[PDB]
Amino acid sequence: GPHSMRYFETAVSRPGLEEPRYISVGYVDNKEFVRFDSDAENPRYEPRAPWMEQEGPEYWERETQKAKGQEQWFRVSLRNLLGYYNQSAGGSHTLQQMSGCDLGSDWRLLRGYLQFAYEGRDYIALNEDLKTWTAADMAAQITRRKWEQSGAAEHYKAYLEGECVEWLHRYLKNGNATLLRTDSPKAHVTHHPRSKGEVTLRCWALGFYPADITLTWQLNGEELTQDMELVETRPAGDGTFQKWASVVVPLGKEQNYTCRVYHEGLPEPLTLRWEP
Amino acid sequence: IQKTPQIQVYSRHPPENGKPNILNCYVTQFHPPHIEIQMLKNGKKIPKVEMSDMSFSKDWSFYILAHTEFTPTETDTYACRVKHDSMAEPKTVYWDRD
Amino acid sequence: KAVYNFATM
Repeated sequence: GPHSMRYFETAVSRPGLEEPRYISVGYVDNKEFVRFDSDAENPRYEPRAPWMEQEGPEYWERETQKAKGQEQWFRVSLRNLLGYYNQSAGGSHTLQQMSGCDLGSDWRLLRGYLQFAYEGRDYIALNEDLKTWTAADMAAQITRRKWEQSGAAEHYKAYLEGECVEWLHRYLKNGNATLLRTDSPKAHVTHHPRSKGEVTLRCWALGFYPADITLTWQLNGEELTQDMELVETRPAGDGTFQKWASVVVPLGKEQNYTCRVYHEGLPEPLTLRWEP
Repeated sequence: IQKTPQIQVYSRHPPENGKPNILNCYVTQFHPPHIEIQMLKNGKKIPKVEMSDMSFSKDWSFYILAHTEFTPTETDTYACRVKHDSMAEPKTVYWDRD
Repeated sequence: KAVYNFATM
């Protein structure tokens, strides 16, 4: 029942050309759905999921102009930050932005987001109150003030409580059979011959969606964090994710070792052992 | 002031010798977003390599997924070599079918 | 719908 939308904007300046590259990416429930890239031949927001092809030309023209506006905004900002941190010319710099809204299962606005980062580092953010700002760097205070004295917060607050919510609704409707899915985990275990009298047990979780998942190895006592080795959750490239966690076990003494897979689109945690 | 890249090399489907599959090189947690990613077969650069578009995580770090068609054999080894301002030298990580 | 910025930095 919980939903969300996010636009992750980025602008990078290189010693390169006279101008920044600006990329905007939109997500609904964590999946890319639109995209703008100033590097394209014909810079425009393009649909990124089939369900979006519904929006007529008016929609894409509008968003496109918004994009060009943002690009200008990032260009002036990149310029100012440069002065704020007294960085000279001939460097690379990044300015990033995340903004959007989160709705609970009842489709009501749970929280708005609007934070900026410079050089990968937090620069200024709009507090959940949608009224006050947080900015740690001494350099960021200049921006804080400017924005405070100019009512920026009211402006973003409005967007977050209004459009961000209202459109996400419209989007969620136009994509019910596409993004209402959870691809359940199909888990298995592999045996791997190790140091004499010790074998490695690998618990695999494949083709699940969304990415969030957890794996544990209960020697079935109740607990094992005993140098259990795993990997970050990864893209399979097909829309699903993969993961695995393993543990060193006495060859033979290895059925009393169970793996648990908690994933959401799953009735109950999955429970498995080894199986020829 | 950079964050050095984390690499993972793995196939999309469970490998099996002789069977067509796809090899991924997932590069995450890096900054700045400029990065060179190469995939290798027995040391040589694999010609046609797909690269997803630049994206970043809620923690501001960038990620890219590189992939290519490949057919694992018993003998060929594959790897991924990333080059990034955060590392004096390129990091290579080998594919381990297991 | 995309947000549109107010005061620049």
